Amino acid sequence: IDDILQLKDDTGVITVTADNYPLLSRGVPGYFNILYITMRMSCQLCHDFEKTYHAVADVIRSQAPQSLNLFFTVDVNEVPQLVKDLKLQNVPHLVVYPPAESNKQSQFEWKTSPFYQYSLVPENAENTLQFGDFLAKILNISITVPQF
Repeated sequence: IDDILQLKDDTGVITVTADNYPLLSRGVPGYFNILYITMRMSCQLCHDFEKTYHAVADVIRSQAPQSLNLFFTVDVNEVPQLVKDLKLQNVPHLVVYPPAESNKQSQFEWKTSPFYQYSLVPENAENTLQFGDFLAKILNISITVPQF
């Protein structure tokens, strides 16, 4: 699965495409999947939380290097299957898939697997603290985001 890990762009975030979706949606054993479902005003919300998302991703990579998490970003306009699969009616969404239970790995997929969803609204679009706290609790890590 070193393949998937090496998909991390310069910011440590993995772009879901219509191609790698079937693969990525099956996740990585033991890895949390943090998935930002976006589209580039809901467009403004999408763009705003992008920065927050990356900020916290960076914080987590930096301060929780051991954490088994993968940050994904998906543009709903690039992978329509994800849209159908996740029954998406709008954007953005930030969902977090816990790793599948070892015994239920094969049945893991973003579309059927339970997930935490971060309440993403304009009021917290730029709140790295709240989002960091959200991931921190899920990832069971203690992080300090520069934000007061």
